[PDB]
Amino acid sequence: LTTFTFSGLQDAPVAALSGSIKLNVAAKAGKAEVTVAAGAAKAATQVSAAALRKLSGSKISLAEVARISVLHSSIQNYLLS
Amino acid sequence: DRVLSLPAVSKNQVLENVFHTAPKAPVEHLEKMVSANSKVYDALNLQSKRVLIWQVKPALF
Repeated sequence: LTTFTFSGLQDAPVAALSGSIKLNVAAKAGKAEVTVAAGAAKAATQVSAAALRKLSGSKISLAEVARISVLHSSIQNYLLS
Repeated sequence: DRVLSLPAVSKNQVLENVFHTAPKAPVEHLEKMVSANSKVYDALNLQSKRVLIWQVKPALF
């Protein structure tokens, strides 16, 4: 990603689209109470409008752990297919 | 010439014309497909100790 991102709690997803996990947010003025329900568990925390903006401050930057390399595993996946 | 009234085809030539091919065992299909499906189990199960799923679609950590 870039250094500064400009998304979070504005035009956000307000509800889940599947039935496997149930999502509800409580759009208040400053903060928002999320209601997440996945299987037997439920989580209900509170996220500010400035709590999602600090989320993209440190980047995750996922990378693949391959046996030999990502190139080789993509050729071997094609030979397997 | 009593031997010319006997059947000229030998007892050997009956046994090599009647039992011409060694017949296929019933268990030969089991123990050849099981040893070949043990390689389908190994590579493609997700509980095998030597799965291909981590060297074919690597990971994302």
